[PDB]
Amino acid sequence: GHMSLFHLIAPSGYCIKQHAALRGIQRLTDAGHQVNNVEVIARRCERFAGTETERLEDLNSLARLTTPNTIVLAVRGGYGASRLLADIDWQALVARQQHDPLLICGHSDFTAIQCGLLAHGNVITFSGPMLVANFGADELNAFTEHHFWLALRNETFTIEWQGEGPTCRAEGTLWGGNLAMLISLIGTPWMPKIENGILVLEDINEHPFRVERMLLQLYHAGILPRQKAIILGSFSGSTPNDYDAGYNLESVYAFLRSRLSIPLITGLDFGHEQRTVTLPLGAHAILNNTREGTQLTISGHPVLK
Amino acid sequence: GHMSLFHLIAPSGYCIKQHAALRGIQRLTDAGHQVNNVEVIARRCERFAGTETERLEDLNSLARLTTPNTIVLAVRGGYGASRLLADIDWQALVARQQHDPLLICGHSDFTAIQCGLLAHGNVITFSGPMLVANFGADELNAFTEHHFWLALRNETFTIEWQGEGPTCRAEGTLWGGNLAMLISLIGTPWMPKIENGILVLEDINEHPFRVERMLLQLYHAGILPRQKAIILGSFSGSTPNDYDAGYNLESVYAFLRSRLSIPLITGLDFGHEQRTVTLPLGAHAILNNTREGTQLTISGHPVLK
Ligand SMILES: [Mg+2]
Ligand SMILES: [Mg+2]
Repeated sequence: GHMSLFHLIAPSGYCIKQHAALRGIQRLTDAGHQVNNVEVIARRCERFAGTETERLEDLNSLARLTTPNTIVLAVRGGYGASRLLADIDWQALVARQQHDPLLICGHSDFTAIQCGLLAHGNVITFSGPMLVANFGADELNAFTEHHFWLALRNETFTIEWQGEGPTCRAEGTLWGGNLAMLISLIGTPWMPKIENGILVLEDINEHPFRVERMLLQLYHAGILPRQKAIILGSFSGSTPNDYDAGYNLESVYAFLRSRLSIPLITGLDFGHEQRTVTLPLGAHAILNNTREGTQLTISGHPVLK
Repeated sequence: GHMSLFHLIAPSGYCIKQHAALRGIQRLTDAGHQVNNVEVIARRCERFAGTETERLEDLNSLARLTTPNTIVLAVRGGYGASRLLADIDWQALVARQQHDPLLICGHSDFTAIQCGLLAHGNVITFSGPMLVANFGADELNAFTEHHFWLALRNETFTIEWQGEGPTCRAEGTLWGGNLAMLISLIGTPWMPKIENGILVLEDINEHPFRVERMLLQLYHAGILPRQKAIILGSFSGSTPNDYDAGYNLESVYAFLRSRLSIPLITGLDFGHEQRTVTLPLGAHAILNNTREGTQLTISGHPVLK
């Protein structure tokens, strides 16, 4: 059916949840997949998944990786990608992806690498599950599993959900990912300058006020109002404390909405929850929000042949 | 001696520590100071110190505030200044500060307003103590008290400390403040574009990896290497967790140092600890680090006559 090759990379934090990574590896292999580069799991340097040299070579070595239909799977997030950005051989990776592209998938910290690929070569990659959090969870979430294989196997596919926002249609380049990581790139060479897009954002363990602060920066930098639509994903561990006294994500949505002339849709399952979709960053998307529900139709990404 | 007028403003979070604000007011008044605009203490709207309208007018009303030698004192930080930035009458405030300037002092969230004043009119303001955290603490810290009145009363003054870094001399415009707030302005109209400066940074309850992430953005955006020197202040609530496995502020300093050709000095008491200096943002500074210690000589700011 869809037995595949996965190739691990670990540009970010040390894998503390050794149990969960080996559980993810075993689950993939029990399903008939094969996993290369399993040695990245053991690697450690302080809080990083190996030395600057080793994490860097995980990425730069992808230019020589030639097996057909290889899924490159980030192990986990944390911190560490930001240290690598200046030393990544962006041209060589962009060149590699022009023919028989690797199918590169991860989320969180990995956003920054995905962003730099976009900035340098419009190279499409997948914001979606990673080895430890998703494949290595106690149960593999079926929604996430479905949506991963849905994107990677179908040249055109549709996601749907009961989103909140105006009834609207919008079309443009799908981009975004982890909000904090996108913010961390403003002003740098790896910030994608995508206008007229569909920008999708999520985050984890950011209090609402921080989420607002970040969205407002994207607003004030002129990024939000240049898009066709904004979609908000999951904002995990973002419940009010006492001091908030009614201030919550709803307030954040209201505050940004009062400044935007373009639609903002919320409620997509995307980011760090056990339910996440897989979004090909740099692909084409058509957003349609009606009274019956929301759809996002995506095309242009590379798929398993 | 130096009995003065203070005028409160509250652009940020609701004052939950009512006890501490009234304690700060009482301490100032027991010393012979007078405090106006004491009604801002009661104000509340969700997590903010009043409605958008009310917090905004705290700032815009400063243009009509004409008493000689008025110290405008921010009550507290939190979140809220970012919501105001687009609606502040920057020109009117810049114009006000051209003659008989208000002496405006605060830290934390207030950084963003201080930044916008710099960006629009090179208007000097003071990164230093606020009503609740500093004047309203159980004891008024003598180091902080001394350094506050030191800056406000002396046209030229010198701070000294046992800083760590290369032996060096550097000269240029003093700028910076709260690191997270400075980051939140990158790409926006309120980011100061100060080259050849002395950039001083601090923060609170940011883990080291976040501190690094922010410093690296300032590095990758081209801001750090355009300065003459970088000074790091207090980084409060920034001790490692278990996962860090040796990763700490020292690592952060090392990592940035390996990328910078300009000196980076650490160890200044500046920011959120009970000991903080008061730095006039936009003033002229001469940094001198020798084997005996570090000095920073500052001039050009407005003072009490
Ligand atoms: Mg709107
Ligand atoms: Mg250096």
